Amino acid sequence: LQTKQDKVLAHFIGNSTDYFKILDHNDEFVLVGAKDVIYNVSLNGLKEIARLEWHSTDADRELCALKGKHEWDCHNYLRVYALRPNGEVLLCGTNSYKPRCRHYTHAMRYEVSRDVEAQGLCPYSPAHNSTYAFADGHLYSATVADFSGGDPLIYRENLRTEQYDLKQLNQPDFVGAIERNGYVLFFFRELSMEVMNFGKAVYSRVARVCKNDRGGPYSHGKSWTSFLKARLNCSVPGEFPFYFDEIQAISPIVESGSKSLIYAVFTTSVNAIPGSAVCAFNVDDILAAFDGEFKSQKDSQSHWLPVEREQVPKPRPGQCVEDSRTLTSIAVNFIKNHPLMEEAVPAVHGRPLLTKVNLHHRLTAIAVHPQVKSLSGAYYDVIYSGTDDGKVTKFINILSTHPNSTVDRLKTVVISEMQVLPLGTPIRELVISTSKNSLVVVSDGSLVSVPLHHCSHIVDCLGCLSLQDPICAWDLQTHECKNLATSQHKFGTKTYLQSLNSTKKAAALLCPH
Ligand SMILES: *[C@@H]1O[C@H](CO)[C@@H](O[C@@H]2O[C@H](CO)[C@@H](O[C@@H]3O[C@H](CO[C@H]4O[C@H](CO[C@H]5O[C@H](CO)[C@@H](O)[C@H](O)[C@@H]5O)[C@@H](O)[C@H](O[C@H]5O[C@H](CO)[C@@H](O)[C@H](O)[C@@H]5O)[C@@H]4O)[C@@H](O)[C@H](O[C@H]4O[C@H](CO)[C@@H](O)[C@H](O)[C@@H]4O[C@H]4O[C@H](CO)[C@@H](O)[C@H](O)[C@@H]4O[C@H]4O[C@H](CO)[C@@H](O)[C@H](O)[C@@H]4O)[C@@H]3O)[C@H](O)[C@H]2NC(C)=O)[C@H](O)[C@H]1NC(C)=O
Ligand SMILES: *[C@@H]1O[C@H](CO)[C@@H](O[C@@H]2O[C@H](CO)[C@@H](O[C@@H]3O[C@H](CO)[C@@H](O)[C@H](O[C@H]4O[C@H](CO)[C@@H](O)[C@H](O)[C@@H]4O)[C@@H]3O)[C@H](O)[C@H]2NC(C)=O)[C@H](O)[C@H]1NC(C)=O
Ligand SMILES: *[C@@H]1O[C@H](CO)[C@@H](O)[C@H](O)[C@H]1NC(C)=O
Ligand SMILES: *[C@@H]1O[C@H](CO)[C@@H](O)[C@H](O)[C@H]1NC(C)=O
Repeated sequence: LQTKQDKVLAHFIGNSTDYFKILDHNDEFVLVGAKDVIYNVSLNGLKEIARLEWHSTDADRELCALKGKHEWDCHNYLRVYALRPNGEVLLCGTNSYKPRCRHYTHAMRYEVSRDVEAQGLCPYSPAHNSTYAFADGHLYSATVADFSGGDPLIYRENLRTEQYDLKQLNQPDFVGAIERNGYVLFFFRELSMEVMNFGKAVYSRVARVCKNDRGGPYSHGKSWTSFLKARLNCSVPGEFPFYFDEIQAISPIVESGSKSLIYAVFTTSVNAIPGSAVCAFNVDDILAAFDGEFKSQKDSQSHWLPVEREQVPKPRPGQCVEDSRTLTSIAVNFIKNHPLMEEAVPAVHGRPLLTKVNLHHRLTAIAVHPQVKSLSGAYYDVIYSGTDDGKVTKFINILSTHPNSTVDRLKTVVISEMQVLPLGTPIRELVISTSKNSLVVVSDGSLVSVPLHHCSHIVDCLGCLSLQDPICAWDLQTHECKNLATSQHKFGTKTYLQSLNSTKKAAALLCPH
């Protein structure tokens, strides 16, 4: 008991073989894609509401086992859900390495409207290496097209990345896909070509495609004409920067004031000492990287600089043209030859928001409660991160202006680090329901509900101030640590105490004797 165990509110337990995956969630209900089943689960008590079962035919499982896969692989793990603009429901599952998609239509309705192949639209294995995004009525999938797992692609409406071309994709493991401003952004880690000796170094990338892409002319009609990617830069600055090059998870786009943010979790490679980090990226900075120079093709010398400014095609590559079929073969071949941008995307504040180095666990999940108003009146993003150990870490960031020198100092206020899952089980995903004050930890075979904020669970004044949660404040009128977002303060907060910009011992000093 070196770390305290968190107060588990509710639990939804399945077998370890289930390999749960969250498909859709809001503040009240969440969908869980599992082995042969997808679950509609209410968030107040983690109680099941609606169940849809879908099993592989014995013909499908037999051929799957004949294909050389084990029993746990020869099932139907549901991995793709989308609410179509017709009110229909789209469901796709692995189906024992024979992926298929279906359309569906108090009261539970389960009528199979359609059933068709899902090659390139759905993964073959429950492995969490692939992602998707349903944007403007189409499915933008990033997965493998083959049974062996050696043909990665990004696909949508018969438009795919170049097959067996390592310049666009080099053994990628996808971690997420976000729609934004007429683009679809993909986040993944892959092998690096830009290194001089082509060494097996993993780099983290953000890639984008135009949604209005209609392909190129002639043989380019089945390939993207707007595929670009840039490296993500999550590193500790210095004379010798310390990089976290393997992205592991991302959060949805967070709205923090006038800025749109994406929080991501990075780990170090196997050689550098084991390390984890949380970096945030500005969406305006991500989109700006695709306005820069193009990294030239890895020529034999490999010391080549970015492409000459006069060598880029007449319209800029990656710019969403109305009809991309009118583009020339020279312009389409160019963006196929130079899909990698020269400059990398810088992280917000130019450094990780949290680092974890030389520890017996790595960060795995991420979730954000944005713009929590502190007692003082400032707004902070409360960031949640999970580990392969089963722990959850709350923290906020405070940036100091001229505290000692003109250089700004960014500090990390760790709110709590508690054990949530059994000490062995890793944390796959994190879902936040602010209205129910619930953080839902997701493992392979369980959902666990723990309080999003422990204001109502602490009774001591010293603990209410030492917690340094921007949402918990201590009322002196009534000895009760109150939640500023949920609890009602009709008599005002003038008698409240909170200290976020101090030491955890300096905060408890403000608390009365
Ligand atoms: C992801 O994001 C991260 C975070 O943002 C990025 O991280 C960056 O990483 C790069 C490298 O990848 C770093 O570049 C190095 O920067 C430092 C510092 O440069 C600044 O400061 C210089 C002056 O500092 C010195 O002088 C002042 C007084 O003048 C003194 O007070 C101070 O104490 C200090 O002593 C400036 O000169 C420099 O400005 C220059 O560059 C500007 C930008 O181009 C330009 O605007 C200026 O006009 C000017 O041209 C800047 O302000 C540098 O130390 C370092 O320089 C080394 O590397 C280059 C590479 O070609 C080389 O040409 C240099 O000669 C130098 O190489 C020596 O140092 C190496 C470092 O140890 C050493 O390994 C070498 O062997 C070599 O050493 C030889 O000479 C030295 C004596 O000089 C001797 O000790 C050796 O034994 C040997 O004889 C780099 O420029 C960035 O700092 C870093 N950024 C941050 C914010 O941390 C990362 O790039 C991003 N990744 C991606 C993919 O995007
Ligand atoms: C998982 O479980 C929850 C719990 O039931 C479930 O949430 C429910 O969603 C349905 C919609 O699918 C909600 O029912 C709607 O209520 C609105 C009232 O505003 C009605 O207008 C809706 O009618 C629709 O269809 C009509 C024609 O058929 C149209 O005229 C109309 O415009 C609507 O389009 C519909 O009755 C229901 O309120 C919630 N339940 C709760 C408690 O909120 C969820 O759908 C389940 N499945 C998932 C998430 O896939
Ligand atoms: C979970 O595994 C057990 C094996 O001990 C099995 O009996 C049970 O049926 C499984 N769960 C479901 C929902 O089938
Ligand atoms: C995930 O997809 C990549 C894409 O190339 C593939 O190489 C890999 O085998 C798949 N599975 C895992 C576990 O990475």
